[PDB]
Amino acid sequence: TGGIVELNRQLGRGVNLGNALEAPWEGAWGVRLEEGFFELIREAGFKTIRLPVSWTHHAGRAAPYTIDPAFFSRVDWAVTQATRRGLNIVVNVHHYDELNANPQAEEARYLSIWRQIAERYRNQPGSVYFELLNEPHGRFNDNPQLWNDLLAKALRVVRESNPSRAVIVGPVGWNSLWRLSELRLPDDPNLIVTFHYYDPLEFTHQGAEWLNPVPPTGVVWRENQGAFAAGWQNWSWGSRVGFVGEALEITYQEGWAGFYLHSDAGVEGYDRLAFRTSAPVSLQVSCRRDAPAKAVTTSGGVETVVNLSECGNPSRLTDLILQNNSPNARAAFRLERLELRGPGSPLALLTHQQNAIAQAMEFAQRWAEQNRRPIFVGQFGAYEKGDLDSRVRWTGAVRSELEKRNFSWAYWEFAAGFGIYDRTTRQWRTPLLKALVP
Repeated sequence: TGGIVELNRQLGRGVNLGNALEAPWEGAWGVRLEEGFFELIREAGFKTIRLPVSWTHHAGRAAPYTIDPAFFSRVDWAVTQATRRGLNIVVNVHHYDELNANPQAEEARYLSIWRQIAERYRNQPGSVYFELLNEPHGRFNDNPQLWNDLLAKALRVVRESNPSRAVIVGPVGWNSLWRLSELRLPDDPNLIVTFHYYDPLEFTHQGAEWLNPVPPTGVVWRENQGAFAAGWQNWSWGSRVGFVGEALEITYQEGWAGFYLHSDAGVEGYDRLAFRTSAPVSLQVSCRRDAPAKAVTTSGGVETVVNLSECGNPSRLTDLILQNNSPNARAAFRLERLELRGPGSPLALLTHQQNAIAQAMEFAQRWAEQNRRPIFVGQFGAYEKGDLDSRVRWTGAVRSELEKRNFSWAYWEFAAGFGIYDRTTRQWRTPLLKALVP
């Protein structure tokens, strides 16, 4: 055949049947599967269903951890409805609180679950894909090597009965592309690498009721909006930090407040930090956590440059802090420029939203090309609390960059809160669907 590259290409455009079998039981989170869903998805031009399945509530707590035959039968049914409509289907292990909380303790039960799944579907055609663990987090975030070791063990279990089926594997940080460099894979030739994409979280998860506190809404997304460079998260504290038009406004609202960008990936090869403020600002500059900061005072409209060796001297720059050098709050100012400099080409930390999407997909593609692995972006979507035009813009921009890079993908999700199909009106949410299938 064509190998794993062709299997990934055949994944093509896909959609998640979410809020369904990955809840503790089907319908617990609002979506019960129906046969007509598969037909609608096929008719809308998707080639693939991703089927999130949380198995732990359906398996014995004691060895041999047998999965409920009725639940297994429901997964059988979904596999059948996909296949009979000419769709691919990705079967995963999705939510698994116990495993993320204690990988070592829960390992045997998880591996038994995978052995049951792999043996049960061993004779399915190449249109059926396995996905070892959705979004590893918890202890896996603390020690990524736990996930590297576990995924290798689970892969060996799967390969005992499925010697060549495509197996989808992602990094920790909830399948964050920024943690790809911590992922380590065995030399198995039939692996597809996955990441999920929700940047910027302030927009895609605005109004998320599952968080405490609930993030604010009314966040708009536009290609030309200001943004931080891809992968630099706003970890600021004690401050109002935000783009207003072309300007990054910083209000230090308390003593020692900090403007703080953090990257899970980090960067190498820079030796200086350059920035410019609209007013003279007295700062503590730090580019390495728990390292000594350097005191600097800028002047309005005039660039200041600081050698990284003098404010923490990191080898891999992951944390960048401009801290209010004062026990009191400070009036708002504009950060007009912020860029890293080195022997090579500078890194502008301030950019625009569209370019941030492109930068993220370029980073993933560089990883995938270096490691010679195909890429499937198994989840991306913007929550319904955002205004629809912004969601359409974001969704189409993301899908476009994905396909420009020949990433296969699966939108989150078919129905419910990220949904593209309105089950009440029994109609597609047309502009969002068109963002995915133009």
